Amino acid sequence: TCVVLGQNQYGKAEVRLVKVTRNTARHEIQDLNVTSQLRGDFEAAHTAGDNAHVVATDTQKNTVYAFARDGFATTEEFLLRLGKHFTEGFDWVTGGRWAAQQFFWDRINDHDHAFSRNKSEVRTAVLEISGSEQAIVAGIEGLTVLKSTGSEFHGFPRDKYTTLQETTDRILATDVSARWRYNTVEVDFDAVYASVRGLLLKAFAETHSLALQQTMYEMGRAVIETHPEIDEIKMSLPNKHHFLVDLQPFGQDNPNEVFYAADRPYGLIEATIQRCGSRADHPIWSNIAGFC
Amino acid sequence: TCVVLGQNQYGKAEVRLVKVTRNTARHEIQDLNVTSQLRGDFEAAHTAGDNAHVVATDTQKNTVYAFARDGFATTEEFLLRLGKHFTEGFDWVTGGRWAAQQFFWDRINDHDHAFSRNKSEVRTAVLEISGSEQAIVAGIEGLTVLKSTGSEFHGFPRDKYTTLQETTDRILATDVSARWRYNTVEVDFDAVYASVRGLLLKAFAETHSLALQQTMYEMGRAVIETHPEIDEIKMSLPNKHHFLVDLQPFGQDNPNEVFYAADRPYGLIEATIQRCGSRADHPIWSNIAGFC
Amino acid sequence: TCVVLGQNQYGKAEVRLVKVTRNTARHEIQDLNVTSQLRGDFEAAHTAGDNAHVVATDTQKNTVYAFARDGFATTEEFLLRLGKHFTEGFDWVTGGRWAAQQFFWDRINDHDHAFSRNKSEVRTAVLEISGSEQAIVAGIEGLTVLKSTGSEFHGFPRDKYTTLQETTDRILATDVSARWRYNTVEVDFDAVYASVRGLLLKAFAETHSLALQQTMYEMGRAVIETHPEIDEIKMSLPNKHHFLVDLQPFGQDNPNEVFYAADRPYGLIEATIQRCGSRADHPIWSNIAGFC
Amino acid sequence: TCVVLGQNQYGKAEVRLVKVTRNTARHEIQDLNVTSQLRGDFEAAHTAGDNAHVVATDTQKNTVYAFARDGFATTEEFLLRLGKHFTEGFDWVTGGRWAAQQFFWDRINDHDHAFSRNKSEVRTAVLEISGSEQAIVAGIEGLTVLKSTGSEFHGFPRDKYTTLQETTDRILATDVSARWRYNTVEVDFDAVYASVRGLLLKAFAETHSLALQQTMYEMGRAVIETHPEIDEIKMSLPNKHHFLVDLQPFGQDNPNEVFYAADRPYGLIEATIQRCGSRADHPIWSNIAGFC
Repeated sequence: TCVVLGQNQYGKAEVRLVKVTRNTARHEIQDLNVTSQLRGDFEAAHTAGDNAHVVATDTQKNTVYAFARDGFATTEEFLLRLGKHFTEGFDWVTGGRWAAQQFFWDRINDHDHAFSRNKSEVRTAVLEISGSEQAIVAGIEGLTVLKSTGSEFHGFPRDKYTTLQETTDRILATDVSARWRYNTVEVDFDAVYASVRGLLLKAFAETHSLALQQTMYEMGRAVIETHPEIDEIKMSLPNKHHFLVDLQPFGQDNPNEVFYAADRPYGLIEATIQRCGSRADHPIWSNIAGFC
Repeated sequence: TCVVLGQNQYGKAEVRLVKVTRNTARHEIQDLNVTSQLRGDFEAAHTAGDNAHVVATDTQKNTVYAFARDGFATTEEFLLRLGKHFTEGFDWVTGGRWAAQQFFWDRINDHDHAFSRNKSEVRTAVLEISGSEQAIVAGIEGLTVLKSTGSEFHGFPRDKYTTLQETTDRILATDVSARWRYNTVEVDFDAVYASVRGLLLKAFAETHSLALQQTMYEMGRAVIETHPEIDEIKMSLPNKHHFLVDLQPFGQDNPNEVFYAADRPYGLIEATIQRCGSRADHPIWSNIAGFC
Repeated sequence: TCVVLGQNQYGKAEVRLVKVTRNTARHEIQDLNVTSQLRGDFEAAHTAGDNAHVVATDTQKNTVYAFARDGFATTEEFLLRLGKHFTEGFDWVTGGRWAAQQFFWDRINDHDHAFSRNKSEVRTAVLEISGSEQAIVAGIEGLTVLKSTGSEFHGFPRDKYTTLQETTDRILATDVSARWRYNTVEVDFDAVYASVRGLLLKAFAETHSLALQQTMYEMGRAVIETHPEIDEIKMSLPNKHHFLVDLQPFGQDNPNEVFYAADRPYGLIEATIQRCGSRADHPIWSNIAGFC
Repeated sequence: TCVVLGQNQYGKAEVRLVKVTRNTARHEIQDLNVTSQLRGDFEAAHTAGDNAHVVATDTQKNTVYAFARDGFATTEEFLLRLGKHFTEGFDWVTGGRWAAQQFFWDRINDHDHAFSRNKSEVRTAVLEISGSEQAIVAGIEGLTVLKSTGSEFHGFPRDKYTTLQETTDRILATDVSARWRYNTVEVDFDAVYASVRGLLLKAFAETHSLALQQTMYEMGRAVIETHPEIDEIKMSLPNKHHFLVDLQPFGQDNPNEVFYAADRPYGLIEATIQRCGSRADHPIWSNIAGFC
């Protein structure tokens, strides 16, 4: 039997970094969960256990903290520095994947050095280097939203396994997971993150939803229309079901007030909204959620 | 050998409830995770499988939703109504434990019916009824806070196993878990919750910490001194370590800027702060964290 | 306003320890998650930030690993050594709480030094020292069991909020969480753990269940009747509902075959089975599930 | 600005299914977590809220349970039945992705209808249909393994950020996540699953590891050489670090006995092992870990 090494990558995952900026009395906090993985010629490491090409995962971790000493303006720019370092510093390293989760902190009553975690969303960044190409995908996850009315679902086809009732008034609730790919690295990454977040919240709240597919489409369209530097945005939105409870056996009516919030199962509506004519299949999406 | 049924309680746990208030166009959301457990004469249920006294856990669940239809001003008042219902409605039920987690929602851009989850803290309430006595413990959990300076740890004894270096400047980070026992049910539960939350944050931020014990003591003291309706407050604070990274092997210094945020192990500092002369060990605390 | 420090304890939680025994070619693995907390005179630590009495949590951790170097026959005996060390080594330490989770490993094809995790149960031990008294509570958690028939629930009272249908055939599924208190430290801890585990599984499987209360009672009774060294056993059993799916809308019957395994809500049935005349409320149970 | 709908899929995720086989005294349990997603012409659903093509996610769920009523020989054959149903039954549905997690149960003391969960591994299956082409990827996850010796790491390059010491004796521990793509569906999926699991464990245990890359390569080679029906296998192996504790400050040596099992960070070593001449990149892998 003939065996060959295919797609592979390796490194150090979930390096927890906190960078305190204390040049003045008003401190700043940058809180990251960083993953560094390299791609290139690692044939002999796999087939013979030859580690001559294996930049140690411990070394990748050390590089994260050493680079953090210098500071970094944004999460994306920190990842860009790491990826350029590894691809330019090792002849057999031809690319890789560097990703981070950014955790937000609010000041406690605007104190200089006292903070509380904002857990209501997590920011993400994924950078993939392939030779001279650098591709950045920023994102938001864990942002839970809900409309208590202004959502309908009707006109769907019915087969012998269809029992779902049509409705013109229902709760629509989801966890916004969204990732958007930049077509350039020359981006004001923090300002675009704040803008995209506001656009997604606005389009979710203000669209009269006939389907979560339609809501998601309007969210993506609002992003693409406002940001030339973004080629496409992907969203994965669970439909977190709120079932109207039958109170009639207890002698009561339920005028869209009392709901059971189910855990599982849940709708899972996923879509890509792209600028007309842009690249259909960027390679970064192949590993954006993981290798396997 | 002789065997006997000891302490027992039973019911339905984690009933997820959403109550929408839509009498006007400005909707309100109340989002709870409710547990109902009964105590009393359940001997024959255990020793013989005689279910004559076993009010069904399904029935307790149904009662949660049916009662929710009427509305409720606060989480505590809803639990009080449930506990009164079960203890007065069944002769063999002498008490129980009713608990809820309250999840907070903010409006999206002040919209009437569009909301986003505030995940940065979870409110709790536990009500225990014993005969004619009832006790309420309110609480907060999941609130993560951090001081980037203004924390010291020195003067600790040094035994054969002590290697930690004294310091006058370190990060102090914790997850605030706090539960306080009311001495009366005549409380503005929402206003006291908001007050206690603010007091805990303020005392954490403003105390120059020589020990996490001291910070916690000042937090509890601020609560007790401001709220006559509270007899005691228990806190459990992990010390979520942020280790100063050694960058000297790389030719760099680390002036309290670059930190490794460790997962485990962690310090766990726990204390009770009480009003002088108040009850020493109320029974409600014995099962506040669970039965076993 | 007069404030006083009440019950308090502090230490290092979740110290992950792996002890390899390699005196011979056949290696052994002991895999523990250890928590060490001290009790005594810590007044000045809380009220003034005086750390003269504060044995550092880092020191407690170091003590765990240093003691592990000597080896230990069982988890309980390792906790006993730690607790005796801290209570005898510091005049102001009068007691404390030491706990561990033991994770089980199986050999891979009976190899000397290659193992795979047995994740189907986690063993627990909690030791509390109070002056000269040493109290040990051993336990099992995470053991999920299911009977596909041989379970009934009928004869329960019906109020206006009761809609549950009686049944003579249903699935009974639970997560066994069980903790038993020894009345002596002179115990063959591994052999009793193996016995108790077998007794609980046997009583679950072989009891024709008219109620989860009855099943739980029989499980505890088998333990108490077999083990003179155990005074009492507490169980907390979720009723993990498997709902019989209604397939009649699709033209099909469902003869107890197709089920929906719900996440929440769930029954939560909790009880104590004790040897007649034994102590009613040992203080260790007050903190067995946590401080607050 | 012109906007276009790109890649999209939708359906019902995490349908928890338990199928009891009880036509005779010896009951069998099949315990699945099933996800169904459709692909095809859903343009008007997104751009206009026209649901004429939207087979309801509730309907996909109902189909899971109705089909389960007939029984199914393996998880893969159940997914194949679902995918064939949806792609043939709706003209505008051109394909999709159906996935399942299978949870294993063991008998309690060989009882006919009493079981306990085997939590030590989770089986997975993913089926993708595109037009007339289909592909099945089976897998295993959550299987934790450990070698206490027989692992080395040396010969790696040393840059300015490298501090790791070479070693010839260390612990190697990982969580086996492995997914293999079949080149035909005419197979005994249960027998191949058991075979692959055994081969992976054996190759992990018996390879003298000079690198986790090498161990992973040998595990994949062992699978490819014995299974002509498999074209390729992907693995993602964390290096779950067990650090040799420094006991020298305590006057003790540590001859590879006492280890600290760290949570994060960890090595993450990922590779594909393919049969020579087989398809280099199969589209099923682009979404195998999620959409985004």
